Amino acid sequence: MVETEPVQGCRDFPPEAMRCRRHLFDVFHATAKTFGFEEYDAPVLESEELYIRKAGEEITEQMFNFITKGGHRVALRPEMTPSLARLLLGKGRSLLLPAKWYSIPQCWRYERRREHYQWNMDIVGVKSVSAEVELVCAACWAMRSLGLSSKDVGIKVNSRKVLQTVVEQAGTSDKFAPVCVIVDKMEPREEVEAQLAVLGTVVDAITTTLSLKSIDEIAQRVGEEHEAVKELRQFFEQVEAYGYGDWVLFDASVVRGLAYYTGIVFEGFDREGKFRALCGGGRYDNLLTTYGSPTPIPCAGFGFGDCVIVELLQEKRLLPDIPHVVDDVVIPFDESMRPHALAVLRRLRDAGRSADIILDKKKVVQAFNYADRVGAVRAVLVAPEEWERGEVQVKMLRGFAVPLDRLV
Amino acid sequence: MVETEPVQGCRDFPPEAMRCRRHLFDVFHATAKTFGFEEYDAPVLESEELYIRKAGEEITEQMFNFITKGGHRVALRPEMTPSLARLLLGKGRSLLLPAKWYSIPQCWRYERRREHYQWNMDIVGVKSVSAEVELVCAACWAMRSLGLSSKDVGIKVNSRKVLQTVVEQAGTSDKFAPVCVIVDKMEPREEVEAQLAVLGTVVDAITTTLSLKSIDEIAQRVGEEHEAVKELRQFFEQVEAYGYGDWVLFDASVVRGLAYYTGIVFEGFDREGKFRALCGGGRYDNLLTTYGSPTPIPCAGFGFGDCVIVELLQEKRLLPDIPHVVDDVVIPFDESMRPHALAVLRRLRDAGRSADIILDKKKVVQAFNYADRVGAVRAVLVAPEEWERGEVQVKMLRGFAVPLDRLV
Ligand SMILES: N[C@@H](Cc1c[nH]c[nH+]1)C(=O)O
Ligand SMILES: N[C@@H](Cc1c[nH]c[nH+]1)C(=O)O
Ligand SMILES: NCc1cccc(Br)c1
Ligand SMILES: NCc1cccc(Br)c1
Repeated sequence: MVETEPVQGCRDFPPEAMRCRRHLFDVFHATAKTFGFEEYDAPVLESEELYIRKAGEEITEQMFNFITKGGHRVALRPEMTPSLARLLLGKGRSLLLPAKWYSIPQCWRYERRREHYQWNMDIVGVKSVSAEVELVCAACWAMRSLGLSSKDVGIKVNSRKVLQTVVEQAGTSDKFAPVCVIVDKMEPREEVEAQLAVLGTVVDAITTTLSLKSIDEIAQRVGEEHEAVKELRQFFEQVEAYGYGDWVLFDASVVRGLAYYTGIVFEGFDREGKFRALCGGGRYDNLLTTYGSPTPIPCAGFGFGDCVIVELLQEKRLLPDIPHVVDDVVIPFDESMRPHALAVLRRLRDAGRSADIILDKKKVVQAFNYADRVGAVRAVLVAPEEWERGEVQVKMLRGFAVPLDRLV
Repeated sequence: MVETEPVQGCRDFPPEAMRCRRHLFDVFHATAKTFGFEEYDAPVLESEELYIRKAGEEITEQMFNFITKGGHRVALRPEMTPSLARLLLGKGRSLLLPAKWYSIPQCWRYERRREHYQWNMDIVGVKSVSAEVELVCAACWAMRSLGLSSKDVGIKVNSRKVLQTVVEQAGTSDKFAPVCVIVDKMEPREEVEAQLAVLGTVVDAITTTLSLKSIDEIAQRVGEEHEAVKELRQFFEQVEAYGYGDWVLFDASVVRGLAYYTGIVFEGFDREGKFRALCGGGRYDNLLTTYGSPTPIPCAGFGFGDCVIVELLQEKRLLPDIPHVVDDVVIPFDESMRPHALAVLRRLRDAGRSADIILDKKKVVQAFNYADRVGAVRAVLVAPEEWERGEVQVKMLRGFAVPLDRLV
């Protein structure tokens, strides 16, 4: 007998589980459309070269890679952002900016779960913090659409520019990304301190700034007109004006684990402190330059996974099982009525209704039970006596003779 | 500079191409919902064991497989049906039958294109040809929804039971699947004859039956009540009653390339003879038994690829480029108006409209051009003078002061 379990670390989505996923994805798509983003996609299989960043990232450490028979280094994508950039770089001057692009790719890792889906939202060609404002509002909107409130979740926001200063002022920029990657692990002090020491006083200044509790305190240490300060202030003013001020807050400890973030960074969290980050992202104004773009392309975006949000929605009782539904179930009284019932099935579907016909041979009561089990709104019985009168029998599930034309 | 081209044999879907794909997929989903099918999914990565069928199929010959670091034999799925069966077998007695399940998986091959998406539709637990009738009507419905008519396309239908008789009557059933696989290649007689000879008179009887031009001729060679004859007659009567008689026809040469088909088989084709099969499928009543099910589970279904249909739709001029659209573009008169414009953006989106706000700093005329480029129905200018009167300026793209409450 074949193994019924899926491959290690991978999920099956039979109809029940698929409905839950579709509930979530419908929100990702609806939110993207509400915010004017355009859908895109790219292959799950990409060249391994795309992810060679040399900053010790967890994402590139845990890569699901292999070699083709042709001897090429490939990987199932651990994230989408490099694929986006490849696509953007491929378009070059032909791409109208600004561009707002989204996708919901399955991404992969190897080490526990080995795959997840991850809603991606990115804004390309916008220098100002309005990009990050929109991105954060979009994540909040998705969560609000799922039934969560600002009492359940928030988005913590910071800028890597603050720390950038401090790293630079201690005397080599090529260690900044590695530094962010390390400092990302902060929530074991002994471990993180030691990691920085391996990378080559400045550790104390890093730790201090991370623990600064407000923007005013940041301004005291970098002036009220440091790059980060004006941008964060503008960011918060704009989110407030959009009406999502209760969802967002400053946290100097947020850097994210990815090498390529240059500016504002953010992550979503549950206000009970029970789950990992709901989503995360930021600005990455240099990535396209590192890929070989002749002109710097400003970019910002986030990823929003399909696992943590579901855990949280389950905890909050916001994922009721919503059963399957169909508008009509057409029941032939017996097999002699099947051709007639097919003609009725056609009419109903032509009118835009979802409809089944009883496919096997079964008695009316068992047909009706079937209708109830599949969540039919209406059972339509096609019987000899009614048919002669140009009618069927209709019965609402959530009896009466009805003429054919009046069914729709 | 990074390679901008996707990995060999794989497609990128920037927004333009993604719109075309979504046009198609929307039809696959809409048709599935109209026909009462339930969505499911499973991992693209499956155990290689799932596809070890030993019948010389092209599908298993051209498999995109590899070995994990853990030393397990895995593959990116070449088709979905084995994954379905694994899922069905895993559920066992807990699954309500009949079940109608669909998916739109990306499937893979290695040899030219290496991936495609393939709409899958399967009906489980229905012994009678009503299953095949519904499946074929669903494929026709999808094609009609895409703008094609019965003058553009048809579905050729046959039963492997006819040939089964002839193979059996020549004296070993374990060669039947291999025989179908070979005979599938018929449209080079020298090649096909020779292939059968390698497998071990009976070749002449096989070729003759394949060339029988009608069901009446089949009935002459197997009697008017052979299994296949009554089932094909019933099949055609039912499709006729549903109103799709002009879409379907008998063709004794259709066997399909897959080992597991036992009964009716079918494939879609363009009536100009320009393209490969649009779709294909049939009944496979024994697959679940070969996987170890203690009770035989009747099954039928088809796959419908995303490549040939697009070629045909392009030929027929049925794939116009449909540009991006958004309902509103909100334009701050200048940066002082950005907070106010964000409040307006919120209102519009709250009402279910799709809306952008100009994110960068730009003059009104360039903002308006942007609005036109992204396919805005309406431009909403948020200016100082109007705002004081509790209004914005609205202008339809496909000017006037409008009070805030009246925008939605
Ligand atoms: N790729 C990032 C999220 C992101 C998308 N765009 C920008 N950032 C991640 O996986 O966490
Ligand atoms: N798996 C078959 C189609 C199919 C789905 N269900 C039954 N048949 C193919 O790839 O051609
Ligand atoms: N934490 C990032 C990640 C990346 C790919 C797959 C999974 Br599951 C998780
Ligand atoms: N012809 C079957 C097939 C299977 C997987 C991928 C492609 Br492209 C084609």
